[PDB]
Amino acid sequence: AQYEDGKQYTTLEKPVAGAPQVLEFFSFFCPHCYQFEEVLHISDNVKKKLPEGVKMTKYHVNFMGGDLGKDLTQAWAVAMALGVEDKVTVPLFEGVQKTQTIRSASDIRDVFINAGIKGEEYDAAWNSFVVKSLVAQQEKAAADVQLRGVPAMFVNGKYQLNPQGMDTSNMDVFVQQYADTVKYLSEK
Repeated sequence: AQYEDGKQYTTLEKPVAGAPQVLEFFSFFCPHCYQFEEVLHISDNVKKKLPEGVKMTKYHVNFMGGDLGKDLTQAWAVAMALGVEDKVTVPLFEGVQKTQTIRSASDIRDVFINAGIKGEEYDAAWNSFVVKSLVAQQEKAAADVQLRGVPAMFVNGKYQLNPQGMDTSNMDVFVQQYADTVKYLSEK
């Protein structure tokens, strides 16, 4: 076939019931994730090729960056609760990997403040039980697929994108192949 299990994707031996339609996992410590966001804009290009009403979910993971990794998963939960993902994603990536100005939870907070989220509003969210459940959700979903690597994308809790098996001489061709694969898996 043109799309083969084990080539542009792999199949989970243990499919995940009730999983989000399109589920992406990343870490702000993850170098290919930085590329996926800043240079390739994967999420957005998948969205553009997805059908009628497909929700896209993106979660942060704990297994990179020790104590700051966990802070970042809580911060992403805040970002999700407040709906400010598109305002903090880039400065968090650059703060962790480019300028290396993020070294504590307080530095993460500074990113939100400078993006215009208010102190009170950040601190209340940070401490809210709604953000706690949201952190739980991120951990659960990663745990449901035994995730030991990022970036990762899962479709309908049954298929996992395999970018290693796609062409990388051309960045744009890579992204389109990636997105076309998500759409193929979507209609599977």
